[PDB]
Amino acid sequence: SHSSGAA
Amino acid sequence: ASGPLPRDGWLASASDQETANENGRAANVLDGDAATLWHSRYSPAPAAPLPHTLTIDMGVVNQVAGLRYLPRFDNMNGRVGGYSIHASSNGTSWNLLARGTWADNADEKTVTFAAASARYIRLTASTEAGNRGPWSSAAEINLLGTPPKGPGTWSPTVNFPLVPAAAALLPGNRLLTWSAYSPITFGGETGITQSAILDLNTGAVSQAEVANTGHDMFCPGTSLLPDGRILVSGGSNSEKTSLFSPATNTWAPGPDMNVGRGYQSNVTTSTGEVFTLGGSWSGGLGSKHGEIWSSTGGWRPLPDVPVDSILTDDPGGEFRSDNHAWLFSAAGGRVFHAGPSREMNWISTAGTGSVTSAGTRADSADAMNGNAVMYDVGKILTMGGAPGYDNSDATARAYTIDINNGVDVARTSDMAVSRSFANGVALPDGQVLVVGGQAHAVPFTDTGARMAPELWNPATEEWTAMAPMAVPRTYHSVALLLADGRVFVGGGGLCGTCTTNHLDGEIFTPPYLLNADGSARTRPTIVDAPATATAGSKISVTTGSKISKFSLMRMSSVTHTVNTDQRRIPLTATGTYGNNTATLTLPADRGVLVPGAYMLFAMDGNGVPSVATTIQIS
Ligand SMILES: [Br-]
Ligand SMILES: [Ca+2]
Ligand SMILES: [Cl-]
Repeated sequence: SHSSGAA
Repeated sequence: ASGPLPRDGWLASASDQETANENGRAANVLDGDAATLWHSRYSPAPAAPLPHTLTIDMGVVNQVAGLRYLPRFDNMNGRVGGYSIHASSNGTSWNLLARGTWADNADEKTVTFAAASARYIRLTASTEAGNRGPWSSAAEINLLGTPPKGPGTWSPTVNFPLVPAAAALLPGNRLLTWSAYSPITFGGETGITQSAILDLNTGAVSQAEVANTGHDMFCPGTSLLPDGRILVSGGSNSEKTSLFSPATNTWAPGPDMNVGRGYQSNVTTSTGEVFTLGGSWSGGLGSKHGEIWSSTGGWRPLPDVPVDSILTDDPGGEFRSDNHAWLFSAAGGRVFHAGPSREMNWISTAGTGSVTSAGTRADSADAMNGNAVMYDVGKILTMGGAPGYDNSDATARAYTIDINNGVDVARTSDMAVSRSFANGVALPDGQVLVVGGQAHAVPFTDTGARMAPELWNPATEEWTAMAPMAVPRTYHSVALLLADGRVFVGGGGLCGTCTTNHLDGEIFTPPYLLNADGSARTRPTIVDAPATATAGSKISVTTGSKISKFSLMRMSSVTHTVNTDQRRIPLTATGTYGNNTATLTLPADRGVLVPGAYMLFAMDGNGVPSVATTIQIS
């Protein structure tokens, strides 16, 4: 998996 | 323990999902991103109650032996407690594979079970693990198991130095491909094309920049000429014509068209001329009336071949509606326009030309970016496409067209999956392969890619699913028949910094070349055949065993779903006196036997093709 993170 | 199945082409859907207060769309379970979720709908209030379901359509029948659920990492809300997992092959009848309760923690959860055939898997969330609210969420869902084994097999990927969005087969087992001024993007009118030739014997690739014809040949019309050259016109340099010579691997400038065009279709006619029609992608919008090229005269207009009757009802208007015509040379020298518009047409190219309605393609809708394949004399299979080029649900529908004595259209079996941006390939046994495309047509996306090709057999009118390929092949992909009876598939994307470029291909070996166990089947051989022949002549062919059936397969050029060159002419041989010698009678009608390079395949009584020889037919 990857993550774009939270904003 | 089983490993994860590839998720290319999967589509997720749900009983309910949140979009208002956050992006809780079902598709978010398939993106690989731990930070994007499916969330059950909670807004505007009142919130959707438990239970909630999430369905995955894999687009193929996999063996499924488990499911992995990755919860969100940011809070506990919506962690699934009670779950059920159901499977379906048809999407209508469902079998329970597993039921349980997951613990209330952030760990990825794995459920395993005996392998089950399935195209669809549904997760039902029956409780929230901490009874916190009427919610279900999931960051990622993976399915464990194994892909189907056959029919047919795929090579490993073949590296290319560009996205091969156009291709043409050359004699001597080589494949020409090209992109645009760049290996990975397009734009402007800069007069340069990147090309790459794959040697199918050795795997070597030869890259060359083509600048000497002042032509960026992205988005063109293409066709093969009687003498073996490839004529490419229009595209990014919308007025230009360039000619490729396989003998020297060089291009030469041709004469400009009268009106610039791109995304048109070009077709070689019975006289060795090239007719063109449509193509508002470049050179201006609309009025892309017919023109015809000759070697001695260049391009001349056909005043009585207006574009009007081929236009679809594309919502994008003129830019799209004249694109990618399904054009075929017909017996006697006309051109048949089979679609994608509902209305079909007969076109004459003699004199000022003519256009006559051929009626509609039965009750088909417009089928832009669908395929049309000539699998026998005067016999066309059409399949897939969508009413719009852009943002349009594709169809699974397929229709046959017989143009031997008039025009007889019939709906045939649906494909197992809808497709737009697929490619059609005529095989020498008379079957037609469809490969790639996607469910919902959106240029430059791999979403909903169709990973399993299907093979249509005219004797049954059924589609059989093939083993799936590895790489999605959507807008800007190609596929074509090779002289060994295999099929090259490649390309997709050409969108620069986008993430969906595919600088590669894969070669499919169709079922007719394999033993049951997937090893190569023994095949017949051609020992001797003439390198050239003329329409209407008899030829004598020597094989390594007694063969009565042969197929002449015209060699192809293909781009943007369009291949006006391929066609199968099956011939029955008459045995003669020698060591498996036989006589074949070539049709005299050059509207059927369009002059150009053909692959001659010997077909044994088991339907196994030889490697073809090349015959240049005049
Ligand atoms: Br290279
Ligand atoms: Ca996600
Ligand atoms: Cl050659």
